[PDB]
Amino acid sequence: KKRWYVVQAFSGFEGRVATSLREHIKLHNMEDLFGEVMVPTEEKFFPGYVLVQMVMNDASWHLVRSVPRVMGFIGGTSDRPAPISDKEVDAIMNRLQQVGDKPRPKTLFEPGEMVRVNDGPFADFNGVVEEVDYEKSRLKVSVSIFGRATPVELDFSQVEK
Amino acid sequence: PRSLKKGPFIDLHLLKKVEKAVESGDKKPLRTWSRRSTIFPNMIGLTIAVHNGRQHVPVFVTDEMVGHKLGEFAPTRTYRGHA
Amino acid sequence: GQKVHPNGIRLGIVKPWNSTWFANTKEFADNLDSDFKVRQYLTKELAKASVSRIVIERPAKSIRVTIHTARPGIVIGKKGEDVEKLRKVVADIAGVPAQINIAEVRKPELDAKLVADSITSQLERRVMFRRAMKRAVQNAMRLGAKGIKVEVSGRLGGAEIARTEWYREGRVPLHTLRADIDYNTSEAHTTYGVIGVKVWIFKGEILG
Amino acid sequence: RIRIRLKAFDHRLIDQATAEIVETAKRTGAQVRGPIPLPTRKERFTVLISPHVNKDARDQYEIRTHLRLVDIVEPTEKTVDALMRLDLAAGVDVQISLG
Amino acid sequence: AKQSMKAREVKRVALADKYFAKRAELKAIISDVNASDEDRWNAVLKLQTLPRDSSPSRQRNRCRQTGRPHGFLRKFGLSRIKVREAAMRGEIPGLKKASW
RNA sequence: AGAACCUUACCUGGUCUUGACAUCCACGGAAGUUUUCAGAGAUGAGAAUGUGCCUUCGGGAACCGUGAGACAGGUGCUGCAU
RNA sequence: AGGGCUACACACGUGCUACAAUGGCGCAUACAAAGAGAAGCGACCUCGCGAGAGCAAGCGGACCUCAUAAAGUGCGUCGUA
Repeated sequence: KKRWYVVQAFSGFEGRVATSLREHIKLHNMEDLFGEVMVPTEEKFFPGYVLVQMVMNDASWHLVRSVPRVMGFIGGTSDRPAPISDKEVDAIMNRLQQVGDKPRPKTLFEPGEMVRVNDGPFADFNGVVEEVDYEKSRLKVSVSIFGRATPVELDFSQVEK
Repeated sequence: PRSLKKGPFIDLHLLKKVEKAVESGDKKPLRTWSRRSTIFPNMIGLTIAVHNGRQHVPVFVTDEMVGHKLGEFAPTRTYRGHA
Repeated sequence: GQKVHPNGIRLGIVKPWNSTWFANTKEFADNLDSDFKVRQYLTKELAKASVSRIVIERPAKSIRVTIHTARPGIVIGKKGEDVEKLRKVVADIAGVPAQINIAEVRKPELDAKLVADSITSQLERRVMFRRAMKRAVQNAMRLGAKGIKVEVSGRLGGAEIARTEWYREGRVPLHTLRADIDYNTSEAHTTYGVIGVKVWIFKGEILG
Repeated sequence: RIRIRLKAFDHRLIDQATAEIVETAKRTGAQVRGPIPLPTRKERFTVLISPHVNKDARDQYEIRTHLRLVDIVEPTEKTVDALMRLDLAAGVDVQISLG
Repeated sequence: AKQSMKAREVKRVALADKYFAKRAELKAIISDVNASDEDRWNAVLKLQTLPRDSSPSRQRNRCRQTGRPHGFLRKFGLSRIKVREAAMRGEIPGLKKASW
């Protein structure tokens, strides 16, 4: 049975830490002592901690701390470092490296009702967008104008999430 | 007629009844209002008294009746002649 | 059903609209319905108050009502007590922020609708219809109407055979589009049946 | 550029609105494009006017929706914001659109 | 129209409002050529199970004032007769008698 | 200015009776949300959630439930009462 | 819920399509106006003989879509059945 553990890396080199960790596993061939390795890296939460399915021998502990650009485990003590949970890393798994935003046929920025318009007349302005015309690349952001809530057809690039 | 992709139509309840009858091996007539129901291969042999608006008229199902619907064998209007 | 409606034929020229808003095909029907509701409510409420014309005007998701009434005092009641009360109910009816204005009708004898209403009331309280009609006509004339016509119809004096009678005074040109013809109607729900009252009041011709 | 689509049933009212908008634009900013009249929508309706029956008896109504296209070429900081204050005549649906 | 009819209409509308998401989904499933036969069958049966008044093709457009089924207009939500009256009164904005 | 269902007012059966639609109290329950078997369906029986605006606590306004009646309802007749 | 208003010896009213060559069919090709459109109009492209289907932009619209106007014109054919 392999339980989960938290590894701290130099924040920003996290995907390279994950790749080097998989490679150190397949070098020192303790293949039966490692299950998975979650190391996200957006163009990113959590952009600083690497989740490792593992068991605890002192050999595997020295292995993970001999992986380069790794500070150490995070637990109660450094003798016997602490597991956490499977659900904690579970959330990260879903969006580990899945196509998040970016490559989209319409929405370039989360609509909801929080955006700012700058590529137009609305100099340093923000408003709430109820409906949106992504198909025809149009937004109905209701910016506080004329003492009310009148919307204005804005451009996706013109506005900013 | 109905689209081939949609399949044949039979009322669910009617179908269930038919199934029950089959299970039993009984030949007592099943009174039914589903005139819109298509006849099925398993319904062959059964008497099924189809409503014509007014009364249930007994229809002994045959090999030839399969593709047809139950309402086809239960005429509603009752015209004898003008003289 | 010979005659064209005198208000309706003149909306483009000398008469204005009551409901005065723009809406796309989406929200138009709903708006109309709302207007109907609010107007109905107002009529129900301000029956005892002499009310001529409710003018609805909705800009920017907020309804502006304008009540034309002969006596504001009974519609307003105490210093913004009754008006305020009316407002919230109006808002509720609409589903938007409400604003009630109250226009004071100068010369209620020259306002046609008001006159009609009065006549109806008279009929209801069992006066001689003819005498009422005469009063209506005379009063308007006195007040400075270029002309007036009034017409009442059906079960007059509770008679079995219904008929219509009408009194004209001065000139009341209906074919002339530029004539300011204040037309309006009412209905007396008497013991013998309904008695419909029409009244045309010719203020004068507009030159433009 | 700010395109502005004025829509109304009364033409005079619309005209008034347009002028006002122009005025608002012109004091603050510079080079207002102009009040360009688009085609009017004459949405017609026929109805039977009898309560019961008489089909040749009819009234033909219409709603003339007028369009005014006002454009503003240079959106400054003062100009665009100004719109909020300057209140125009009622029953005139405006539709501003930057770019 | 009667009160009863109006009530019925209202009920139908309510039902439509309620069951739209499910019904639509079912329809989609039925349509989808890239799908299992059994699944399709189930969907078809499922639809049957749902109430009839849930369909939007059940509800008739009636006049919003009188409930008159015939002579209806969509823009106004009113039957011809009432529409005309409204027009005459000035109650429909922009609407006036047209000649050309 | 549009009857497959709906529309529909008509026929056949199956059903309801202060009622599908309103107002009023009394008092049982927050509304509603999801799902189960029988039934042609109407309807007739089950499992999960909630207690918001305020109380010298005899309780309330929205929204279901039951009984009493006051009433609702009628595209029923008279266009030769209007 | 199902049926009926869609019944059918018959009579009348109002229409459409015809009986043809001033035409029918085939191939090419020209010139409109006025409207509608968001639980909507739906290009292009792909598949289907076709009705359509799939994918899916542009568009609350002098912008995009419905949407190729047809009679016509030219060339061929049929030759009064």
